[PDB]
Amino acid sequence: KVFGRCELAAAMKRHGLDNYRGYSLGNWVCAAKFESNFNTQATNRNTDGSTDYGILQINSRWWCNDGRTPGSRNLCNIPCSALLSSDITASVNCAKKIVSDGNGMNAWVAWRNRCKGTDVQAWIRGCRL
Ligand SMILES: [Cl-]
Ligand SMILES: [Cl-]
Ligand SMILES: [Cl-]
Ligand SMILES: [Cl-]
Ligand SMILES: [Co+2]
Ligand code: NA
Repeated sequence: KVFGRCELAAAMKRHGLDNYRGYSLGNWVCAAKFESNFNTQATNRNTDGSTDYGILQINSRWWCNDGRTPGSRNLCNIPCSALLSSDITASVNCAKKIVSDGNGMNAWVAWRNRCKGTDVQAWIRGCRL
């Protein structure tokens, strides 16, 4: 599923991301934009052989099982395919674990490079939520 901007913001708020670990909703929307272009089915192979899955491009090296990432972990206790669902619950729940892991949203390089410090509120502007 490719979400619209405001549709994703609303879904993210419903699932508890607004101000989660202090990160306003716009931060999460911005991260998803640059990670996946709001597409739940997005997958991208990483140089290390792991793969990123879903709207927040969660990586198989640590967070989910895809059966093809040697020496990796599955800290969210989910098949990586669960992260590709039109329902974002699994991605949100796993993202909550990631953002709690110590480095906050810097865990997403795209957030650090393209969202951090910018006017992230613009991502939820005009939305009914
Ligand atoms: Cl957009
Ligand atoms: Cl915001
Ligand atoms: Cl594996
Ligand atoms: Cl933080
Ligand atoms: Co990535
Ligand atoms: Na894994």
